[PDB]
Amino acid sequence: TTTKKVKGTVVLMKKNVLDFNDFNASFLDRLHEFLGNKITLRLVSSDVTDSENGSKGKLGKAAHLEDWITTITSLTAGESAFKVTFDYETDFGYPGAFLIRNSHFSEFLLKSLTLEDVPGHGRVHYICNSWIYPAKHYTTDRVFFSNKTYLPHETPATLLKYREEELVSLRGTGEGELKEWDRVYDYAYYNDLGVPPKNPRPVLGGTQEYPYPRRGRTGRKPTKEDPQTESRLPITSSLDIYVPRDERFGHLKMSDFLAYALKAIAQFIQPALEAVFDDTPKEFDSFEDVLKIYEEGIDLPNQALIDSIVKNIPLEMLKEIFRTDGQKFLKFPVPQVIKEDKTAWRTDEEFAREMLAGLNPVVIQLLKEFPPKSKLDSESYGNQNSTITKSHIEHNLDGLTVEEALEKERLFILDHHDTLMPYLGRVNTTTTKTYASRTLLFLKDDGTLKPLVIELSLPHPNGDKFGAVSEVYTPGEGVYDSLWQLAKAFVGVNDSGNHQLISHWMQTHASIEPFVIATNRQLSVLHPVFKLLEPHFRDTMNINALARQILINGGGIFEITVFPSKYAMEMSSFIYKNHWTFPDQALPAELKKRGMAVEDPEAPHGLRLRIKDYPYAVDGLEVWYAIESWVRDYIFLFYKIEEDIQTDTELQAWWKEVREEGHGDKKSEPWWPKMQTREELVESCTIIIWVASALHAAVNFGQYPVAGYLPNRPTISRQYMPKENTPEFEELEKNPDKVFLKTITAQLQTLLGISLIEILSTHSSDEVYLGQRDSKEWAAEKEALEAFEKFGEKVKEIEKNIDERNDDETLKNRTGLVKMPYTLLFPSSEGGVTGRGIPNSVSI
Repeated sequence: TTTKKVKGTVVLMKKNVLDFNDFNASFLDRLHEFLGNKITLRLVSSDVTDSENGSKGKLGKAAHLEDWITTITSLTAGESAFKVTFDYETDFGYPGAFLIRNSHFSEFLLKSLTLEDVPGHGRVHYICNSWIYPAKHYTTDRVFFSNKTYLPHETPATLLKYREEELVSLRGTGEGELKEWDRVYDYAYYNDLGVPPKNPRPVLGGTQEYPYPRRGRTGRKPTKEDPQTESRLPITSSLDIYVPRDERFGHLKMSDFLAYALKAIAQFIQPALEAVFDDTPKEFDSFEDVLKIYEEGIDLPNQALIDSIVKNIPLEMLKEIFRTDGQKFLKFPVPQVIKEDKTAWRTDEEFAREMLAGLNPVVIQLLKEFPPKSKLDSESYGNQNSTITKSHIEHNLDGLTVEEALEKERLFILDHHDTLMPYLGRVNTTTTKTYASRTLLFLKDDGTLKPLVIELSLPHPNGDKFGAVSEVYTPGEGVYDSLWQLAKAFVGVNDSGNHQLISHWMQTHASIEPFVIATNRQLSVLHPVFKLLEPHFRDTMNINALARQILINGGGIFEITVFPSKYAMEMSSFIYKNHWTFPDQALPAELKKRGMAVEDPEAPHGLRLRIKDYPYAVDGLEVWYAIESWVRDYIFLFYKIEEDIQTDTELQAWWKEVREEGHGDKKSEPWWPKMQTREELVESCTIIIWVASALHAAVNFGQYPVAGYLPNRPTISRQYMPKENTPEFEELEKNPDKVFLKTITAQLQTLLGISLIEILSTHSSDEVYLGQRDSKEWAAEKEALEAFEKFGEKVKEIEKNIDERNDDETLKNRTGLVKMPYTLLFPSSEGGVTGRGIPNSVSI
């Protein structure tokens, strides 16, 4: 065996680089430190076996990093590359894997390895994106595999054991408290949410009464009072809640710590706002007092208190939150809904449109009974069918009789009654006062909807058991017009509450997480199905741990700013239990579910829209089919016959734990796909990429554009509708615009909410969007890298059809009377709150 040398390249990001402090060229040096005996790497062999090691497969001799090399890249993103030379034998074979030991003081992030001129194989790339902690914190050396993509029965025999050990290692032991360096993926209920001494909450998951998807296990110690509940970190705690060390990264520039701006908001702005507005409340006497937050900001009673707030928050971030300029400390940008017409939102035309091209455009339904009936249990909830009468809308319909209209597929309903009512008696005791709403719309011949009637139901006053007492409002001349504007604000509260909790949180943030856990636990990094979904999981877990820490915990920011309050989280379980199923998250079936589309063969996809112009749908369906078309190309590169799926040890494992643990509170539902055949894999993977990419997008990055102006999309309502011959009714005639700002959200919670959905709408510099990947070599099968180039170019095409339909004045619903083109499904985007773009993942 004449040893022959092979030249290597290891890339790695130093820890300083990704820490909060701003990255400068300064951060590279002291590079020699990684150099020396300190960092060890050994190859492992696919072809030949080291008898001695195990039947694992042979280990080459150890290398070390020799000298650094500097690249145009080294400067940008601060990867620092090193040199390394491998004494490589001719009888070694392909180096499927490599082994690393870190003997340095601090952890570094190892992006990559490249071997050049390996004999007989040319170039081999290894993509590992792992924090490497000093060898002290591990019981055995980290191992990374080559980019080659393998099924469980095409994996080399000498790497099977390396493949199976990392898996066992990943799942962990299911016990103990997980640590900083622990890459352990596991399941736990949502019980870290509440503090029993102050603001306790029920556990979510494990019970028929509160089923809920699972979250990554932390294993913190249980409380002294309740052994159901985990102990929470203090708000005044610098450190943050566990996620696997490879689900958390830095960013180069502190601005891109959207994660910590929120920590900043909870920690610093909120306590201050509580102080300021505590000594003296103020109320928005009028709408231009509102428009004072986007013109001169709002003054704080003294610069002394902000010594604190500016002081603890990095400026670049502050700017992301707030505007420094002008004479006012609290200033925000002009939202898009309010950029070109300040008063186009009090119109029924925008109110109806937003249902289709809005922030929360997934709720509208097609109505097929009149007066509408409710699906609630007759015997426990009373008579809940609508109090609307044929008369109320009958005139409004352009001469059709209602039954003609229903027959004509032209009456549409936005139903918030059923979800809300059971909790309304409880919700209403809290700071909020509200109603459950049905809003009926009529589709005029030109493709727009007009609202007809709003019914506002309150639970029966003798208790839930006996019914609901409802009061219907409709468009009218005079003060009665003033009521109609309030009825539109109480549907806003119902809606934006359904948006945050169900649309954004339950559907995307909380329901995704069970998959990222199951994928890493049961699918090797080598797996083809792993490489397809792992871009759509990035950073999901890190930000969800945060929500638990500051957003959805008892006393959390969501509870403060959303109408359910204390009962807010608890409801999303009730909604999950009753209405969430996996196959319905598929865009076409969810459409067919609300009856917004049907199967028609001479239709572009076998799907026809009931409203031809529905932006969320017409852009989304292009996207949905684009992804399906790419999951399809890719699943049939590795699964050639259908029994390759039946016999994938891991896939079958991956899908069994998805159902009996991750969503195990719906474990016994019949609608779960079996996974025996390839199509079920093509159609279930495409669901997961859809929910993580465009579904989260179409509802996350519109928040500041449309709801950034509080009046357009109220969060909370403080009062019931004024009863007649009441002083307040007198007031409505005199200052109906105040009764608006009295009924809806108070200042304190508006400056929370704006600033909260501002950070949430921001796009990072970091962010990667749909059709892109972190590096262009993520697999060594070239037919997989053209299937994905063809996906990216079919995503560029969708970006052009979108931009031809906003310039197209034929479709009214798209621009609307605010002149705000529907860009919530424009794939590509650039940094900041840009009101467009589809990240790969649920990153915020």
